[PDB]
Amino acid sequence: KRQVASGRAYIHASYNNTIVTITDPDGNPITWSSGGVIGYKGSRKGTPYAAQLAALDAAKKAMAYGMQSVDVIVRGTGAGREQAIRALQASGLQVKSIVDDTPVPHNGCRPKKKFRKAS
Amino acid sequence: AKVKATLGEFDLRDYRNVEVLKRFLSETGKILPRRRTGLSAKEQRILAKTIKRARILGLLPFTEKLVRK
Amino acid sequence: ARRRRAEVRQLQPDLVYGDVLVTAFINKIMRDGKKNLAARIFYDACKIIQEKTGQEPLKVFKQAVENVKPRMEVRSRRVGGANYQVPMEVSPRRQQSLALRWLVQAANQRPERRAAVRIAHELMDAAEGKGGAVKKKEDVERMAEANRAYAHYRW
Amino acid sequence: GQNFLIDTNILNRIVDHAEVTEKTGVIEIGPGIGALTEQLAKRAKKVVAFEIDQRLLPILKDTLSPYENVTVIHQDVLKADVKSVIEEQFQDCDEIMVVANLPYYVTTPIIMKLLEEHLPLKGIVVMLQKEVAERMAADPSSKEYGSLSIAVQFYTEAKTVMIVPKTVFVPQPNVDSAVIRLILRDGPAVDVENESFFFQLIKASFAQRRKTLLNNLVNNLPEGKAQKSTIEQVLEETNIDGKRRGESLSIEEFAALSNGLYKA
RNA sequence: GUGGGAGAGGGUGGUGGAAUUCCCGGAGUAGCGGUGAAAUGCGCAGAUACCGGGAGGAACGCCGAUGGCGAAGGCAGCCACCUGGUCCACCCGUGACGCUGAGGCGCGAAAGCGUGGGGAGCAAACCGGAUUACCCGGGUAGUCCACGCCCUAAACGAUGCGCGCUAGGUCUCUGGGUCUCCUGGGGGCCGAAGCUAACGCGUUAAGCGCGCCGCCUGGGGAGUACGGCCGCAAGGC
Repeated sequence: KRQVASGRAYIHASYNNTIVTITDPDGNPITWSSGGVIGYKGSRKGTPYAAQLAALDAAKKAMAYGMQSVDVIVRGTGAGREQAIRALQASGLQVKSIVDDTPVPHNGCRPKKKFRKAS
Repeated sequence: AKVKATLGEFDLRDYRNVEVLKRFLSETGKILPRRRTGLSAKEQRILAKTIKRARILGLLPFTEKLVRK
Repeated sequence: ARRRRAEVRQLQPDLVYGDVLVTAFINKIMRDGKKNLAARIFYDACKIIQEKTGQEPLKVFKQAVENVKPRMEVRSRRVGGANYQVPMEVSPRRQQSLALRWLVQAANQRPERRAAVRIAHELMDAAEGKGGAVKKKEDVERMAEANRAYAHYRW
Repeated sequence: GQNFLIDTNILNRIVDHAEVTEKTGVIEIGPGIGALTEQLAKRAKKVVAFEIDQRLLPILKDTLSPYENVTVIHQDVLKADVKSVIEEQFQDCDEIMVVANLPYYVTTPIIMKLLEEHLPLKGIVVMLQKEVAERMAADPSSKEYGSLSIAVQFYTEAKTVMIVPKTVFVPQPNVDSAVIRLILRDGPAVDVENESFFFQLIKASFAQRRKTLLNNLVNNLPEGKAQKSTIEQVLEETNIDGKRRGESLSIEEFAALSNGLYKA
């Protein structure tokens, strides 16, 4: 549809779920994939295998738009970051760089009950 | 190898000596601890003050992104 | 066992063919310590194999055995009070054990009246690539990596 | 299974407190194991048991051979109407009692809703915690006072019949159990314009207890949210109520306040 | 007094970025979120991922320390102003001007409260869901500011203050000198003599002495009753 020929793949690796979004350099999201769209529900949504499947699915459905090379930045500290990145790079798109951009507060808002008691 | 080792002669209160200041920041725009810098606390404290001041001036990054998986 | 690693018994190879796997199959057929009956029934089945199928029955046996040798199995796991059929690799020893057991179990299920007929038919069918033993192997294999999500539990 | 009382002594004493006689009738809520039911049925003209537990009912049902007054009705007391029960099962004995030794997280809403159900019965005796027992049977200007005391003031005058040790209960609760009595009044304790409006008022007053009556009524009341600008006349309508709280005031004070509220 | 030093000590203005939540757009397809597993819940009025612009409140990531400051309670972005305490050096001035302290006066975490503001996030009470027959989804006061109350704690080093004497070893913070080292002050860990019922303390004494103050006289009843004083109240002595 667009055929930018060079975009970027965002990997939102939360604890409960992993989300993969591929987009142009302009930030316009062409498409996305998740553990949920594969069909996995509940606990197994954030499993490394689900991350692998989500990465492959996103890559496959992105190949239709003619994407060949991406520059990935990973977000979140979920269990399946490494699995997702390896699957994505071993899907058929030549990744230039692999980067993390996990958002960390500068001691801002007061977190949830469970996430408190910071050292 | 401590960051101090791979350096010569400089001033710490000089909040404009930007080129040496990039040295004391990590792969991410974080101030390296005393284990990495290789300074005494007084030096570490004054350097941290200077680093924050330069950050306010916009000469230095508050944070960056790291090229790794 | 807690202490040792329970060294494997080295079966004496059969005298007819000089093969240990033949001895394993003989022992697997055996019940109530009737060695002679198991040997005779196996040799009968070999006669059927020879009569109906050209090549030596040992080749058919080996072909079927390597046809049934699985590669993936599930082991019930206890994590957070839930049962997980965690896929795991099977060792060659366990491979052959399961293959022999499955072949013998499947051979008995056949409606044919005589034992030798059942053994020969099941074994030759497994050599072909189908039957009961092959079906069970495929079922086991597909049951594994159907939930390869849980495979992160290395055991 | 919750903490179950095992003492025949205190059970006898409590069933005495229930005044279960020939004339007296019994409603059983959550028959459970069937010790209370044992001590009640033998002296009751007709026992109607309500429970929704799957298997806690039919097992007990086996033991109910010697008893002829055990009309066990398998349903939830909250969900199911009880009005019909008065006509159908109290033909033997018009007198009504409700006795319970259940866990309190189920017991207290059951009692509240039963009183809301508007069924005219003589009284109720239930088993509850010490703190909640103090909360119900409370006097003005108390820490144990609140809206619950006000609610129960319309229906009954209460007093803990017999304080219960923790030992008698199998697992031991940390806090002492105290059985209270609730014997329904002839009618409403003090008259009011609207019952629902009264309840809204009492909720508003005791929402943020520590604050002044004025600060409570300014922010708590929904119609107060409407007439925030108008609260001036609300202050005007107050009679002999100065800088005050909720706990300070009594049943008649709140009743007069509600009657004044309708006139605003 | 003079010449220097370190420091989240306090008060007043100013403003730096990263989050979080909303608003305004562009693209985006079926889920998002949540758990031990789930449900409630949000999403076809196009959610969640993601790009840009804007608003608002709160708190300061690495440095960071087993660190520092203060009489305690406490004090972390940065800049500037007004101030409190303290250490070393020169031995320069005074001549005992000192110690403690019943009442008094003042300060006093957090939670409450009155009168006005503010409200991003979290969250008493509360509305929901569910299972192990606590936990997740929402949400009020409150947490934020100005003025005025409240005066309570495991307010702890469970150790009142000041001064003098009694082996050392080791790690730190901060000064001075003639700089492998000497000499001060602060914070930890072992341990002489000694002390203690014991645990343990030990030049930062719980050692050896002196001065002053505050408390104790078996456990409950009971920090209760009465009386008094202080508060709007809860409550405090």
